Amino acid sequence: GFEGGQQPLHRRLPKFGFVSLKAMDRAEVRTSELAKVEGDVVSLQTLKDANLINQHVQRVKVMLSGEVGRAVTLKGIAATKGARAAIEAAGGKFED
Amino acid sequence: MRELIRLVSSAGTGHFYTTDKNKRTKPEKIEIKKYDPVVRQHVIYKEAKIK
Amino acid sequence: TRNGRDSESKRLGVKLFGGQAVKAGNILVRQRGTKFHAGYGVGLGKDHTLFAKVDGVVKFETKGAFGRKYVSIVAA
Amino acid sequence: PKMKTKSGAAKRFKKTAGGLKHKHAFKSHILTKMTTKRKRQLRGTSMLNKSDVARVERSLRLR
RNA sequence: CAUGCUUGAGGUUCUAACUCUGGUCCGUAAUCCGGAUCGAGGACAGUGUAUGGUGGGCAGUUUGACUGGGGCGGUCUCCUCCUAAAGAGUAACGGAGGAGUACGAAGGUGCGCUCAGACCGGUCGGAAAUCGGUCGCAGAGUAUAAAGGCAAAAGCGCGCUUGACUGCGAGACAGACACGUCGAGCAGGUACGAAAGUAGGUCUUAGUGAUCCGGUGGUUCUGUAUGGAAGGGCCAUCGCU
RNA sequence: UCGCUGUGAAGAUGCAGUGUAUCCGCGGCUAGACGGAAAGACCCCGUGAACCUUUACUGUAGCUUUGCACUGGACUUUGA
RNA sequence: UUAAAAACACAGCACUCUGCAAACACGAAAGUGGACGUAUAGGGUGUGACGCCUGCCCGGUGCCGGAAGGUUAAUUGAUGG
RNA sequence: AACCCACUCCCGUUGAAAAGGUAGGGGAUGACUUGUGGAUCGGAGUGAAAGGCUAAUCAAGCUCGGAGAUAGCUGGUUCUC
RNA sequence: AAUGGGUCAGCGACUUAUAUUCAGUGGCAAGCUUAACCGUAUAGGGUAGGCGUAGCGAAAGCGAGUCUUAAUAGGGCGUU
Ligand SMILES: [Mg+2]
Ligand SMILES: [Mg+2]
Ligand SMILES: [Mg+2]
Ligand SMILES: [Mg+2]
Ligand SMILES: [Mg+2]
Ligand SMILES: [Mg+2]
Ligand SMILES: [Mg+2]
Ligand SMILES: [Mg+2]
Ligand SMILES: [Mg+2]
Ligand SMILES: [Mg+2]
Ligand SMILES: [Mg+2]
Ligand SMILES: [Mg+2]
Ligand SMILES: [Mg+2]
Ligand SMILES: [Mg+2]
Ligand SMILES: [Mg+2]
Ligand SMILES: [Mg+2]
Ligand SMILES: [Mg+2]
Ligand SMILES: [Mg+2]
Ligand SMILES: [Mg+2]
Ligand SMILES: [Mg+2]
Ligand SMILES: [Mg+2]
Ligand SMILES: [Mg+2]
Ligand SMILES: [Mg+2]
Ligand SMILES: [Mg+2]
Ligand SMILES: [Mg+2]
Ligand SMILES: [Mg+2]
Ligand SMILES: [Mg+2]
Ligand SMILES: [Mg+2]
Ligand SMILES: [Mg+2]
Ligand SMILES: [Mg+2]
Ligand SMILES: [Mg+2]
Ligand SMILES: [Mg+2]
Ligand SMILES: [Mg+2]
Ligand SMILES: [Mg+2]
Ligand SMILES: [Mg+2]
Ligand SMILES: [Mg+2]
Ligand SMILES: [Mg+2]
Ligand SMILES: [Mg+2]
Ligand SMILES: [Mg+2]
Ligand SMILES: [Mg+2]
Ligand SMILES: [Mg+2]
Ligand SMILES: [Mg+2]
Ligand SMILES: [Mg+2]
Ligand SMILES: [Mg+2]
Ligand SMILES: [Mg+2]
Ligand SMILES: [Mg+2]
Ligand SMILES: [Mg+2]
Ligand SMILES: [Mg+2]
Ligand SMILES: [Mg+2]
Ligand SMILES: [Mg+2]
Ligand SMILES: [Mg+2]
Ligand SMILES: [Mg+2]
Ligand SMILES: [Mg+2]
Ligand SMILES: [Mg+2]
Ligand SMILES: [Mg+2]
Ligand SMILES: [Mg+2]
Ligand SMILES: [Mg+2]
Ligand SMILES: [Mg+2]
Ligand SMILES: [Mg+2]
Ligand SMILES: [Mg+2]
Ligand SMILES: [Mg+2]
Ligand SMILES: [Mg+2]
Ligand SMILES: [Mg+2]
Ligand SMILES: [Mg+2]
Ligand SMILES: [Mg+2]
Ligand SMILES: [Mg+2]
Ligand SMILES: [Mg+2]
Ligand SMILES: [Mg+2]
Ligand SMILES: [Mg+2]
Ligand SMILES: [Mg+2]
Ligand SMILES: [Mg+2]
Ligand SMILES: [Mg+2]
Ligand SMILES: [Mg+2]
Ligand SMILES: [Mg+2]
Ligand SMILES: [Mg+2]
Ligand SMILES: [Mg+2]
Ligand SMILES: [Mg+2]
Ligand SMILES: [Mg+2]
Ligand SMILES: [Mg+2]
Ligand SMILES: [Mg+2]
Ligand SMILES: [Mg+2]
Ligand SMILES: [Mg+2]
Ligand SMILES: [Mg+2]
Ligand SMILES: [Mg+2]
Ligand SMILES: [Mg+2]
Ligand SMILES: [Mg+2]
Ligand SMILES: [Mg+2]
Ligand SMILES: [Mg+2]
Ligand SMILES: [Mg+2]
Ligand SMILES: [Mg+2]
Ligand SMILES: [Mg+2]
Ligand SMILES: [Mg+2]
Ligand SMILES: [Mg+2]
Ligand SMILES: [Mg+2]
Ligand SMILES: [Mg+2]
Ligand SMILES: [Mg+2]
Ligand SMILES: [Mg+2]
Ligand SMILES: [Mg+2]
Ligand SMILES: [Mg+2]
Ligand SMILES: [Mg+2]
Ligand SMILES: [Mg+2]
Ligand SMILES: [Mg+2]
Ligand SMILES: [Mg+2]
Ligand SMILES: [Mg+2]
Ligand SMILES: [Mg+2]
Ligand SMILES: [Mg+2]
Ligand SMILES: [Mg+2]
Ligand SMILES: [Mg+2]
Repeated sequence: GFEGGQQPLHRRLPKFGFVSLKAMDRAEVRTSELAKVEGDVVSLQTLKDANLINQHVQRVKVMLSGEVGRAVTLKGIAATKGARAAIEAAGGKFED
Repeated sequence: MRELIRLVSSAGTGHFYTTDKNKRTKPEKIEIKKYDPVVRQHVIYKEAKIK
Repeated sequence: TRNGRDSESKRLGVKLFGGQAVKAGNILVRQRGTKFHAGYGVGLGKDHTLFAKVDGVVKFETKGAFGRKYVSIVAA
Repeated sequence: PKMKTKSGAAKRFKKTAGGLKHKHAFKSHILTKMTTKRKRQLRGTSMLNKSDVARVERSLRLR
């Protein structure tokens, strides 16, 4: 970072923003990884039975990336509008 | 020397403009119509204190 | 000595010469005052900058009374 | 041992999939004598210059 | 006003805390030290802790660079001209000058109009006031240096007025970076004008200072068990010869 | 391991041209080998060091002021 | 261990501090010196036998005395938000 | 005279000697010289005061540790195409 | 006529640890890889963790989009 004596970049520009502590317990799951849980139920615990999310995650959201293999049931997991369509398109329900 | 002033909107918003003036020469306040971004109308702004 | 002062250079002059192809928004001349005047398809900035408002070719013609120098955009 | 990131460099530059973000200078005070156009175009976030990336990445311990 | 129970300071006194580098007894065979007892002082002195003053007695340090060697003197940022070799740029303790502002109209628009000077004629003025005529055309003017401009005057006067607007922004010029400069067009709301239209300050180029930190006004953000709040973020703005 | 006049990192035994001159000691003298000795002490530089000064800065020992504690009784003046 | 002097000391002179558990100095302190002394004494400072003398200035900076008034610390906590 | 000192010249300077010698010089009953034993020391002591002396070392001794302090400065950096 | 070397022989200066980035060369591959630790001990187990499969925003959040904005307008970043 030294520049010969001139004011360096890491002291010439302003600091900005704050770090979210609410997003540390968060994870996103692709629709391609839904057909990797044990059987026919995608829950917060079942995702940790596979190795899809860490052990300290409470909130999970499913986004559209890829395509859903089989029909699965999501339990207490949020989904985007596009992801919810493909999940229900492939014979999967979305309860609780 | 010219001193800074604020121009506060007559509407209920907290929007304000900023300029300066010569207090010694013209001692009255300024009443000038300006566009208020919050209400999206031209309203009257009144001089206030910069500090 | 009591003289050692000067100011930074301003990089003025012609930026596009006759026959060159231009786009709208291109700066044509940097000026103090108007050595050149705005012809057809050319605008004037508040510091007398000539800029293009259409696509075409620079012309650089002298015309009219007063013997003025004009910059205009013509078809390519 | 582990490489230590510069604390003040990580408060001014943010990593994205497009590069490194930062805010603009000359926007803290003395704002009355400034044009609105000049203050409007110093408002958002820009990416790091091509010649500046190597120095900043070394400070952040990204290389 | 009287008394009552409290309560800040002042003075005097008493003895019982404390002090004695005062006497005589014992430990003891001892000018130390204890205990006893007389004498003196006395809630003072003195010590702990908190706080103001003084304090080179002592301590850790600072005290710029350029520079026809250093020192002394001068300079250090910005604008204009020459050097600068007819694109841009270009050095010297080279030659010459300015800036660290001004203006709520000195800004916008519609309408209208041309100067300086010379001569002749004309009450006190008389070369130079105001008036009439002819010539003159820019030798005037332009807030502020100099250069480049100025008839659709960019110069001058009058009526209305706030575009010295908010969000942007195709595309460029400059450029190590950080900064800088110009701008058609779109969307909101305006102002002048019958209207086409013009207006995102001023004829242009100087009139300036990063980040950190702190203050003020807003806010679909956050807010350490939970609901709040404090604090933080974002937007606007203030504080550096 | 010669002289001179030029040249040349600018004062040459060693380069150019030229002149002199068999090979090797001993006793003497100090003109040169920018002779030996001591990483110049003068001068400048280093975001070097020590020590000294003071109305440089920031502190501090000592000295001193007051609140609280050790620390009590009575009388009187007096404000609340 | 390149300077023996006009440098230091000196007898004499003056100012100032100190009442004794003295001022002062060495000691985190106990204590010790001063002193088994007591203002004709003790410490510090300057000048430097002797003779004749030592003039003017108290504005600055020190030191000494004053206490009316102004400013002023910890502490306390009326009032407001 | 002894004894203590160190004013001048010369010699010596790889010395007889890391401060001497020959020839002259000063004090020599005193603020004298000297033996033995003891006390005070490193921001400390002692100093008739030269910044002198504290084991041939002094504008802050020596020794061992922090310690391979730091050195934008000198020097050096090893086989072949 | 600037520095260093009297000569010989021996010795004498780009290393190691841990975190990383790029290149070459390999193993697996929408997955890859384990650390401490057990261990029949260079095997095998251990997938806690790390990186990748999605980005934008200061964030809440929304997501092949998202931020700015009154604005499915423009623009920044991202997506085959
Ligand atoms: Mg600087
Ligand atoms: Mg896992
Ligand atoms: Mg120039
Ligand atoms: Mg314009
Ligand atoms: Mg950090
Ligand atoms: Mg930092
Ligand atoms: Mg920093
Ligand atoms: Mg920081
Ligand atoms: Mg600013
Ligand atoms: Mg701000
Ligand atoms: Mg005593
Ligand atoms: Mg007391
Ligand atoms: Mg007391
Ligand atoms: Mg005390
Ligand atoms: Mg001192
Ligand atoms: Mg000192
Ligand atoms: Mg000092
Ligand atoms: Mg230091
Ligand atoms: Mg220093
Ligand atoms: Mg300094
Ligand atoms: Mg200098
Ligand atoms: Mg000079
Ligand atoms: Mg020179
Ligand atoms: Mg010279
Ligand atoms: Mg020169
Ligand atoms: Mg010279
Ligand atoms: Mg040129
Ligand atoms: Mg040229
Ligand atoms: Mg130039
Ligand atoms: Mg040059
Ligand atoms: Mg004008
Ligand atoms: Mg002119
Ligand atoms: Mg007008
Ligand atoms: Mg306006
Ligand atoms: Mg426009
Ligand atoms: Mg409009
Ligand atoms: Mg109209
Ligand atoms: Mg700071
Ligand atoms: Mg809470
Ligand atoms: Mg808040
Ligand atoms: Mg702001
Ligand atoms: Mg010769
Ligand atoms: Mg010669
Ligand atoms: Mg010769
Ligand atoms: Mg040769
Ligand atoms: Mg020769
Ligand atoms: Mg040759
Ligand atoms: Mg011989
Ligand atoms: Mg001889
Ligand atoms: Mg000789
Ligand atoms: Mg010589
Ligand atoms: Mg020599
Ligand atoms: Mg050396
Ligand atoms: Mg040297
Ligand atoms: Mg310096
Ligand atoms: Mg330097
Ligand atoms: Mg000193
Ligand atoms: Mg001081
Ligand atoms: Mg003190
Ligand atoms: Mg006390
Ligand atoms: Mg001597
Ligand atoms: Mg003598
Ligand atoms: Mg002598
Ligand atoms: Mg002496
Ligand atoms: Mg004494
Ligand atoms: Mg006396
Ligand atoms: Mg004395
Ligand atoms: Mg004297
Ligand atoms: Mg004397
Ligand atoms: Mg004397
Ligand atoms: Mg005398
Ligand atoms: Mg006085
Ligand atoms: Mg007086
Ligand atoms: Mg007094
Ligand atoms: Mg002697
Ligand atoms: Mg003799
Ligand atoms: Mg003798
Ligand atoms: Mg004697
Ligand atoms: Mg005697
Ligand atoms: Mg005697
Ligand atoms: Mg004697
Ligand atoms: Mg004796
Ligand atoms: Mg002894
Ligand atoms: Mg001892
Ligand atoms: Mg020492
Ligand atoms: Mg000492
Ligand atoms: Mg002395
Ligand atoms: Mg001494
Ligand atoms: Mg001296
Ligand atoms: Mg020794
Ligand atoms: Mg010695
Ligand atoms: Mg020292
Ligand atoms: Mg260390
Ligand atoms: Mg070393
Ligand atoms: Mg060095
Ligand atoms: Mg250097
Ligand atoms: Mg060298
Ligand atoms: Mg060396
Ligand atoms: Mg030679
Ligand atoms: Mg030499
Ligand atoms: Mg040589
Ligand atoms: Mg050299
Ligand atoms: Mg040599
Ligand atoms: Mg070896
Ligand atoms: Mg690779
Ligand atoms: Mg591979
Ligand atoms: Mg977009
Ligand atoms: Mg894109």
